[PDB]
Amino acid sequence: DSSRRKWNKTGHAVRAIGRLSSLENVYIKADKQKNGIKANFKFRHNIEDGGVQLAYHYQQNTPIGDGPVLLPDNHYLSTQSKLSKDPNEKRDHMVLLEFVTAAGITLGMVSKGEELFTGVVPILVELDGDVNGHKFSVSGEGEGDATYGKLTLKFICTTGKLPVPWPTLVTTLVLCFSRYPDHMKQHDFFKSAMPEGYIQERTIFFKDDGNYKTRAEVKFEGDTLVNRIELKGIDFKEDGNILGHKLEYNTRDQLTEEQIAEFKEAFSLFDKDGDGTITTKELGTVMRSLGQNPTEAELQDMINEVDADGDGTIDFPEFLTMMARKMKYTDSEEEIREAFRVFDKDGNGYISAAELRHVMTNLGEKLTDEEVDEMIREADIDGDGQVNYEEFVQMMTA
Ligand SMILES: [Ca+2]
Ligand SMILES: [Ca+2]
Ligand SMILES: [Ca+2]
Ligand SMILES: [Ca+2]
Ligand SMILES: [Ca+2]
Ligand SMILES: [Ca+2]
Ligand SMILES: [Ca+2]
Ligand SMILES: [Ca+2]
Repeated sequence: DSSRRKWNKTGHAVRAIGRLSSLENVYIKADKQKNGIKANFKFRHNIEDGGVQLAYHYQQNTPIGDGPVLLPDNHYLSTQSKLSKDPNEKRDHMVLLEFVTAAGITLGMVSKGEELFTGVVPILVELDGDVNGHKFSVSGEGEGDATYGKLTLKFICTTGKLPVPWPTLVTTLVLCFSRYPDHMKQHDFFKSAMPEGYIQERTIFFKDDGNYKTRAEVKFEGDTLVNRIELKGIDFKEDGNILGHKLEYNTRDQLTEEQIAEFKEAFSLFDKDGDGTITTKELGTVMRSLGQNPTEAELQDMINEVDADGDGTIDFPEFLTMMARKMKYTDSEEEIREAFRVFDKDGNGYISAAELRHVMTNLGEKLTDEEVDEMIREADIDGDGQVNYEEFVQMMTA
């Protein structure tokens, strides 16, 4: 009904502000001392029975050769991964489709190495791992098309059963296939190092669990881009999310026309002039009405995090993409409590009629005592005439 609808709209607006206030990309910076780069990012692994397992990545890349390389200005990669199974494959395996694009530098050149990536390039991946003494090997093959930032790879566990979930190896298992836009070609360290290649090293901290340490060599061997990796994992819990295999494999890419309609309702709460784009002025208006008070610089940074075309506004399509990702990957307890606190103004753990009234009428919706109570009632599982945390979580989940 049109009170379930008022939750969705208001809920989606609050989750849009949570996304814009988070750091979900691959952040790249120059490392002049090593003639390379550093990167850091957070990867979200959905836990099968509900919840999210966070993996915090720190990364270093250094050229294998002494040729000149491109040291970038600060930017990010935005990524999109889809995992599948080959229905005719009997071995323990993963099929990976990946798109990666560079952005984060607003609107206002090309290495010799970039010429090696103008068409489709065959890829080979080899990994040797040891997690808590559980050894394994992975072999992969496929191709990369950097013109579109596109990877297709199939991986086999050559040692039998993979002792960790496949999703935990995705980031370890060729950022030289990223699409850099024309205005960012001078910031592409990865292709610039080719064909001699680069060393990629990481430490990956699985929160409340162990860590991976990785070292990889990425270079051309003949016409093939090869990724050779060693992985060491330590201090994992015997029945944690990783060694207990509790992580989801296939995350939902299935996004209904009903869900898109819900996102467009939320969009139009921000896009108050109906021109199909959200400006810093429009984002700030909504945040102030929810009781936050961002500076111009914060608003610019929030938009920059999802601003695919670098024009300084969140276009409708950029808004749909950001919302699709936000529904695909589970929020942490901390992010859900932060959304809850937008409503629970007094912090007593209960969203009251007065509290939800105060939110709704500050967001500019004219709702009288009646439909407020209709909204409370829609979410009120236990009859107390208020919305508690668990009731909030249920309202917010698709
Ligand atoms: Ca992720
Ligand atoms: Ca990090
Ligand atoms: Ca994924
Ligand atoms: Ca290219
Ligand atoms: Ca607008
Ligand atoms: Ca834009
Ligand atoms: Ca309260
Ligand atoms: Ca209740």
